[PDB]
Amino acid sequence: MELLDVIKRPVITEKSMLAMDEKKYTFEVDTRANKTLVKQAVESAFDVKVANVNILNVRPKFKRMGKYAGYTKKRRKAIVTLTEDSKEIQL
Amino acid sequence: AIKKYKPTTNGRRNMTSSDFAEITTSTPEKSLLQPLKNNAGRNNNGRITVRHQGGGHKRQYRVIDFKRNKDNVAAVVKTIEYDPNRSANIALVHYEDGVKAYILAPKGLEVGMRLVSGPEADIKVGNALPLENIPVGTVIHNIEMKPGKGGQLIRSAGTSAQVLGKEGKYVLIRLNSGEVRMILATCRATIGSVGNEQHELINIGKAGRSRWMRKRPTVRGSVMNPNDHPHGGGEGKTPIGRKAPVSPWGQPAIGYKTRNKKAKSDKLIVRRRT
Amino acid sequence: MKRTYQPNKRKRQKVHGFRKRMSTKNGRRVLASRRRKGRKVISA
RNA sequence: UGAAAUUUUAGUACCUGUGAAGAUGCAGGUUACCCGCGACAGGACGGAAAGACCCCAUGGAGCUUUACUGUAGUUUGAUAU
RNA sequence: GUAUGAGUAGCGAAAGACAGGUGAGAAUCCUGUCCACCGUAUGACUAAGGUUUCCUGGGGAAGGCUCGUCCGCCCAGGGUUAGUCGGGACCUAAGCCGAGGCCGAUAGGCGUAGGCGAUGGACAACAGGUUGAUAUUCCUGUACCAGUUGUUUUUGUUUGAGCAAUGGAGGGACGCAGUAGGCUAAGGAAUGCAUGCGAUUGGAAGUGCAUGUCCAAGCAAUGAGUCUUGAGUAGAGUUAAAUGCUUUACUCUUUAAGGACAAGUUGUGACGGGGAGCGAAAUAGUAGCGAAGUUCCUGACGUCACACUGCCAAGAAAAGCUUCUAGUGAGAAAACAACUGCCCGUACCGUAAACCGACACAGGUAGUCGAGGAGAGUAUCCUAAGGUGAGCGAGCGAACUCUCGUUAAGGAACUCGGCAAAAUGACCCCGUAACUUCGGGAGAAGGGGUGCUGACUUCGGUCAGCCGCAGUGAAUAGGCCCAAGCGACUGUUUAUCAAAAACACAGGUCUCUGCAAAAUCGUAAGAUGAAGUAUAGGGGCUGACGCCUGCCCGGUGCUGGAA
RNA sequence: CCCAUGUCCAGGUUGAAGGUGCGGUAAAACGCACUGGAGGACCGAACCCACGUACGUUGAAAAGUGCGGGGAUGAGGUGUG
Ligand SMILES: [K+]
Ligand SMILES: [K+]
Ligand SMILES: [K+]
Ligand SMILES: [K+]
Ligand SMILES: [K+]
Ligand SMILES: [K+]
Ligand SMILES: [K+]
Ligand SMILES: [K+]
Ligand SMILES: [K+]
Ligand SMILES: [K+]
Ligand SMILES: [K+]
Ligand SMILES: [K+]
Ligand SMILES: [K+]
Ligand SMILES: [K+]
Ligand SMILES: [K+]
Ligand SMILES: [K+]
Ligand SMILES: [K+]
Ligand SMILES: [K+]
Ligand SMILES: [K+]
Ligand SMILES: [K+]
Ligand SMILES: [K+]
Ligand SMILES: [K+]
Ligand SMILES: [K+]
Ligand SMILES: [K+]
Ligand SMILES: [K+]
Ligand SMILES: [K+]
Ligand SMILES: [K+]
Ligand SMILES: [K+]
Ligand SMILES: [K+]
Ligand SMILES: [K+]
Ligand SMILES: [K+]
Ligand SMILES: [K+]
Ligand SMILES: [K+]
Ligand SMILES: [K+]
Ligand SMILES: [K+]
Ligand SMILES: [K+]
Ligand SMILES: [K+]
Ligand SMILES: [K+]
Ligand SMILES: [Mg+2]
Ligand SMILES: [Mg+2]
Ligand SMILES: [Mg+2]
Ligand SMILES: [Mg+2]
Ligand SMILES: [Mg+2]
Ligand SMILES: [Mg+2]
Ligand SMILES: [Mg+2]
Ligand SMILES: [Mg+2]
Ligand SMILES: [Mg+2]
Ligand SMILES: [Mg+2]
Ligand SMILES: [Mg+2]
Ligand SMILES: [Mg+2]
Ligand SMILES: [Mg+2]
Ligand SMILES: [Mg+2]
Ligand SMILES: [Mg+2]
Ligand SMILES: [Mg+2]
Ligand SMILES: [Mg+2]
Ligand SMILES: [Mg+2]
Ligand SMILES: [Mg+2]
Ligand SMILES: [Mg+2]
Ligand SMILES: [Mg+2]
Ligand SMILES: [Mg+2]
Ligand SMILES: [Mg+2]
Ligand SMILES: [Mg+2]
Ligand SMILES: [Mg+2]
Ligand SMILES: [Mg+2]
Ligand SMILES: [Mg+2]
Ligand SMILES: [Mg+2]
Ligand SMILES: [Mg+2]
Ligand SMILES: [Mg+2]
Ligand SMILES: [Mg+2]
Ligand SMILES: [Mg+2]
Ligand SMILES: [Mg+2]
Ligand SMILES: [Mg+2]
Ligand SMILES: [Mg+2]
Ligand SMILES: [Mg+2]
Repeated sequence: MELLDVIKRPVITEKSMLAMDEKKYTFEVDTRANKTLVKQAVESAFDVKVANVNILNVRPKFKRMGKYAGYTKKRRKAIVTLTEDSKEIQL
Repeated sequence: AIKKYKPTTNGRRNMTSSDFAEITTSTPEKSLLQPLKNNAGRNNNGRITVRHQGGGHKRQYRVIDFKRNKDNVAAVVKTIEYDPNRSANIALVHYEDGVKAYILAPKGLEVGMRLVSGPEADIKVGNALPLENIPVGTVIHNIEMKPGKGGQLIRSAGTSAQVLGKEGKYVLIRLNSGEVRMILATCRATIGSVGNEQHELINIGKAGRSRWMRKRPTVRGSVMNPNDHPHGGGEGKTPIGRKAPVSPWGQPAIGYKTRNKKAKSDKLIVRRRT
Repeated sequence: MKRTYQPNKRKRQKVHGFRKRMSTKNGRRVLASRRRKGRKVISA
C-alpha cells in the first residue's frame, strides 16, 4: 500500500495525550501495516525520527442502535516513540 | 534360573519369574534401536482385527539381524541383553570392521565368542551357514524360507530344529512343531538352539502382569448375548448347546483344520504335526 | 455431572470447519445444501 | 414478589335404597343459619401415564433352529488365460 | 388470549448490627465501627472456555426470584503496547493429507516420496516503578540473543586464513521404585537489631507491648559435590574423503591422573530499589521523607537429579547443537561506535454470578503456590496474608414434616432384617486363639497409661506432690467375636432402581496355525496378527492353590480313509 | 476401547528377595542378628468411586445433597491431540 494510506488518523484520548507528554503519538493505521512500515510512513510524513513503534490490534466492539446490532470496524493502533533530538509532531 | 516369590500377598502368591542371570547389561545399543507404537490389535481402518491386545508397557524395537549375510569378518559377542519384543534373549556383537549388530542368543552362547557366517564357517553354536553346508543331524534355528530374506523359523525362546537329510535342491528339516518339511538348500540357519529355554516355566501370577505384557482380558463367548457370540444367551450357565464349539464368527474351535487345502507348500511338507 | 458439550475452538473447527467440509464430497453436499437453503452461516 | 398440575357448568351434606349391579347431584327419609382461617386425608372409582398384566391385529421389532426360500463366504470340477 | 388453583407453593445451603451519608424514595447503595464466615480455601496465580462481561461517567424502562439511589444489566466514552513471555518465520510423536503409484460399477479406498500436526524437544531479561483501566510489553536501571554499516588492531590472500554440507559421525535421548546426602527457599525462637509507646480495670519502666527485621537477571570468582579410566601400537570400517566417528587384537595406566558437569555461595549490579512508620499543602494519607534488616533452631522428592541403589513390565522421534572432511574460498576475526530486529495473543472472569449445566442453578471444571499453634500430615479445631457476610425480610416461638441435642427404668422385647441411631475410635505399653498356602489370621481378642507442678535422670523414665466427675478434658480417628453358603485373591459391571454368587483374573486343558501362518477389517488394493515365528499367535471351555477328574465313540460334530 | 504425549497421588505403617556378620558342620543343610526396601501390601487426606440410609422427588439438581462407605503405586487417576 501507499505510505500516505498506511496512517489513517491520530488518536486523541486521555491515554494518548499522556503519551504525547512522553513524546509518543498514537495513530490508527491500516490493519495490514506492520510496525516497520508504520515507522517508514511516519518518518516520510512528519520529518521526525522514530525511536520505537508499539502496535496493537483493537478488536471490533459490539454495538446496537435500536433493533439492529452489529460490530464496529476492527482497528490497528500504533504508539510511535520519537527519539530525542527530533521534531515533535503537531496536531 | 526361575525364582519363586514368597506368598507375601495373594497377588504375589505362586508368582514366578526369571532371575535374568544370563542378562549381562541393561543398556541397549542406541544405534540399533527403533521406535515402536502399540497397535492394540487395530489395522489401518482403525477397527479391532485381533482381540485381547493393547495397553501395557512401552517398547523400543531392537534391529535383529536374521539375515546373517556378513560373511567377510567374524563377530565377537559383547553382551547378552533382554529384548521386550521377543521371548528369546538377544546378543550384541561387534564385527571386526566395526559394524554393530543384534542376533538371537543361542543356548550356551557366551560373551567373547567369535561367531562366523558363510559357507566356510565351522559348525559351532551361533555360526550361520547355508543349509547345504550343515551336516545331517545338526540342531539349528533362525531358519529362513527364502534365500536372503532372513531367518523366519525357529526364533522363539528354547526352540530348535534338526537337519534330517538332503534331497535335490532342498534339505529335510524337522521343525520345533514336529513337522517334517523341505527347505531350499540355499537358505541359511544358525547352529544351536535358541536360549532362554526357561521362558516357558514362568508363572505370571497376577492379572496386572498380563496387562503389562499387553494382553487385555479375554471374555468367554458363553457369557455374551446371542447377538455377540454364537455361544451367547441362555438362562444361567449353559453348555455349548451347538453341534460344536465355534469362534465369535462361527468357525469351529475344536479340531477343525484351517490350513488352505490347496496350499502351495504342501508339495514341500513331508510329515505334518499340529 | 459432566455435560455433553465441552467447548473447544480447535475441535469445533477441525470437525465442523469449512475446510473439513470441503475436504470430502459429502461435506461439499452439506455446504451446497446450506447455500441452497440460504443459511447466513454455512459452516462452523 | 409470585407459579403449577387440574378444571363440562356447579348454590358441590348423611343414611337406606335405586341405577351400567360401589351416587354430592336419582327416590324416601334425616340433618344443615351465611363467609372464612388453621389442621387430616375417607370420597370425588382423586391427579399424573390412550394399562406394561390378560386377550385381540391375518401389527412391529430383537433372538433361535434339523421351519421355508435365498445368500456372503468356504470348498470341488469344467472351461479361458 | 385469558382464567382456576391463588394472592397459594416457591423466593435456591451461612451473621449480621447500628451510626453517618446520598437520595423523591434506603433492611438491600456508599463510608465508618464492632461482630461473624473461609483460610490445601471461600486466598494468590494461571490453561481451556466465554468474548468486552475490564475502566470512567451517567440511568433505573426491562433483567436481578424482594428492594434498589445499586450491578457481571442499559446509555456514552475509554482500555489489551514484546527481538527475550506463549505461538508462527525451529523440530518431530500419534494421527491426518498425499505428486506419481496400487486397487475399485461410478463415487472413490489405500499409500510412497514430501508435508501438516503438541499435549513433547530447542530457544536471548531481570528487579523496581508507573495508570482508572496494560505491563518479563510502557518507564527507570542494568542485561542478553541475531544481524548490518563504520573505525581501529590484528592476518590471508589460490603451499590458500576462513566458511562448511542435504553427506560420515557424536549428541540430543528419556522407565519405575527406594532411601541417603548437599544446597536454597520456607517456617520458627530470641532479655539480637530498629522504630513507636507506658496502659488506666486491680498490677507492671521491665525478662513491658506493637510493628519491621531485604533485594534480582546479567557479569566476575568460587563452588557442596556428581559422573567418567586414560593413553599407545597394529589393523578393519565408515557408498566418495576425513585429523571426525565405529570397532578387532596387543602393550602401559586405572585408591589415581586427566576430562565433563554442578545446585548454590561471595562480590558487582546497589550512591539503586524496597521498607516500619512519619507525613505535606493548594485537597489525600496522596506528593515527599524514611530506621533496622543479626544470631540460633527446624529444613524440604524445591534443586543437584533419574545423581546413586535396586527392579522388570525394559522405558519417543526429529531438529537445534558439536565435529569430520567433501566442497567453497579472498577476505576473515577481536575491540569499539552507532544502528536494525516482523506477524498473532496480551483487557477481564477463571473450585465461578463471566466456563459446561436453559437460571446470577447446593453439580462438574486441568496445572501451580497454598502460612502459624497442637499435629506424622495438605487430617482436625482455631487463626495469618487475603477474601467474604451468600439478592427477600420483620414477627410469633402451635400441630405436622425435616435437621439436631438430652432422656427415668428396661436393653432388640422393634423389625422381614439391630434399618437407623448408639457404642469403638489418637498415641504409648502389656498381651493376643483356632486355623494356615507358614506370608498370615493380627490393630485378633482382652487389658493398662495419658492432665499439671517440682526433683532426678541413662533424656525414656523414675519418684514426690497438686487438681477435677472426667487429663488424645474440645475437633479429627476401627466396634468386636463365633459359625455357614458363594466367589480364591486386588480388580470389572447394568451413566440414571441390581456392585453380586455375575465378568475378569493368574493357573489348567483342548484345538488351529510352518509364515504371503491361522484369525480379523476390506469388493480389491492395503492392513492388523508382527517388524512376531510353534516356549509364538488365534479360538473354545474351565478358573488361585490342594486331592482328584470315573464309564460310553451307538447317535451328532470334527479328523482320517478311498475301494 | 485404544494411540501418542504430559501430569497427579499429604502423611504414616509393614518388612519379601538379596547382602553382611555370628553360630553350626568335615563341608554343609540350617539357625540367629544386622542391613535391604519388595508389594495389583496395610492405615489414611487430596483424587477416583458410588455400598447403606434419610431427605429430595412441579427437587438447589432431567440422578443430587447430609451422615456414614470403598480404592487410594496401580489392571491407577487425569489433561492435551
Ligand atoms: K496369585
Ligand atoms: K523378553
Ligand atoms: K476368559
Ligand atoms: K448364559
Ligand atoms: K440461523
Ligand atoms: K357406567
Ligand atoms: K381425602
Ligand atoms: K425393540
Ligand atoms: K395461569
Ligand atoms: K387465581
Ligand atoms: K451508577
Ligand atoms: K509447550
Ligand atoms: K567448522
Ligand atoms: K536468565
Ligand atoms: K548475583
Ligand atoms: K496483559
Ligand atoms: K509443629
Ligand atoms: K494447616
Ligand atoms: K439482599
Ligand atoms: K406463630
Ligand atoms: K412434630
Ligand atoms: K418392647
Ligand atoms: K422373621
Ligand atoms: K478375628
Ligand atoms: K485420673
Ligand atoms: K481407627
Ligand atoms: K464374582
Ligand atoms: K477368581
Ligand atoms: K472351588
Ligand atoms: K463391591
Ligand atoms: K458382569
Ligand atoms: K483346578
Ligand atoms: K486358552
Ligand atoms: K466345554
Ligand atoms: K485362561
Ligand atoms: K458316542
Ligand atoms: K462318532
Ligand atoms: K448418598
Ligand atoms: Mg504485540
Ligand atoms: Mg486372545
Ligand atoms: Mg449375560
Ligand atoms: Mg448367532
Ligand atoms: Mg447357548
Ligand atoms: Mg440351568
Ligand atoms: Mg341393583
Ligand atoms: Mg348405592
Ligand atoms: Mg337436583
Ligand atoms: Mg385416576
Ligand atoms: Mg389402551
Ligand atoms: Mg390452598
Ligand atoms: Mg438466597
Ligand atoms: Mg481441611
Ligand atoms: Mg464493572
Ligand atoms: Mg458504573
Ligand atoms: Mg425488582
Ligand atoms: Mg495416504
Ligand atoms: Mg487488571
Ligand atoms: Mg490501676
Ligand atoms: Mg570410500
Ligand atoms: Mg533435597
Ligand atoms: Mg491479565
Ligand atoms: Mg433411656
Ligand atoms: Mg423379635
Ligand atoms: Mg413382634
Ligand atoms: Mg447400621
Ligand atoms: Mg478429645
Ligand atoms: Mg470376588
Ligand atoms: Mg474388591
Ligand atoms: Mg444403576
Ligand atoms: Mg447401586
Ligand atoms: Mg465359570
Ligand atoms: Mg494397596
Ligand atoms: Mg476432577
Ligand atoms: Mg485406604
